[PDB]
Amino acid sequence: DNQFYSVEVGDSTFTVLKRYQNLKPIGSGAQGIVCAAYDAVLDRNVAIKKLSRPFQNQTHAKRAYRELVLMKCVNHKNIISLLNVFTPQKTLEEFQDVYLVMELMDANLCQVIQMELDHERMSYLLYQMLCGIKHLHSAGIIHRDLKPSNIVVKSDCTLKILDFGTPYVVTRYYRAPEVILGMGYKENVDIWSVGCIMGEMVRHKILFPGRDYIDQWNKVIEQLGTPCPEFMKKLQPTVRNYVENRPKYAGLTFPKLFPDSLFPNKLKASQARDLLSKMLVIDPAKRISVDDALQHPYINVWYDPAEVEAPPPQIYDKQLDEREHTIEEWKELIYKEVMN
Amino acid sequence: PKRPTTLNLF
Repeated sequence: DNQFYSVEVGDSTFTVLKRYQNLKPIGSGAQGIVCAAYDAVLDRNVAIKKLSRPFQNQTHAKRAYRELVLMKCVNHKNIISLLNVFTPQKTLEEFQDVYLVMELMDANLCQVIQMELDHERMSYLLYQMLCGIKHLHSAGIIHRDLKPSNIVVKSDCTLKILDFGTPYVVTRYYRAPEVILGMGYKENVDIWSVGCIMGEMVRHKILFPGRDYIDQWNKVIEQLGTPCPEFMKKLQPTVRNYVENRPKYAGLTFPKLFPDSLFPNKLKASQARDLLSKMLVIDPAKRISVDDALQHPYINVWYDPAEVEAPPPQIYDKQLDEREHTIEEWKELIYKEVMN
Repeated sequence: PKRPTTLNLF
């Protein structure tokens, strides 16, 4: 319709603003279908996600609304943003399709990780990660599912996070101990994940690969050592029964886990290793915080007040998580967000 | 130091 034109993408019809051209599918749901596209107004490459059946049921509708509000809580260059949101329908009554537009990045971290990186690129990428994470946390959003496949980059060495919790890597490998043992978590749950990613950048191998959670825990203790009693006390009896009765591991020292041979200054190597020893800590009570990681010498070189201390436009209200509405009620809420 | 401006994705 006038401002819109249609493109057949497989069995799906994309009806989009004429500013978006050169569409081609790069992902499919499940949750929706994604096309790479050229935005002629911004002269930039974008990703366009068409939500799959957002109004099929209350679950789909709530999820759609939640994604929209989460995106409005964030405004930071190290996090994927919502450049635009539109529907080709002209009234609430016929409102049916929701299109989300975000930045098109070049690739995820999976392959970048497997290649040799100088300390500058390593620390700068991690700095950007920590900036995005801090912004998320300030916005009342703890990711919990950070991994190479949901962190994306461009050839200019810029980095953005998406998925507030191809190639494809299962989460799990990167999930914090408190998560896999079901202990509950706080902000620094995301630091463990950063630690796993940093450790993998350093040796181009997954630190803690397990067929399942149980085997995961084993790889963790084999390398880092059995946690203290005061930690195992925080465990639910069933989990404690298993964990407390494994063979006892002293853990390998960090110089042994990440020797100099894996690094290119001998100073920078010792600093990276010190940071790793503070992130890869089983007990969240003893794990380094985001603010402290940012201030760490390995990271602080890149410090910029505007990038670290930038407050989010909104704080996510967790009350939404328990709220329920009929389909039509969710739909009106979503229509309002879209038309705004 | 100045920030990296290139990243080789291969």
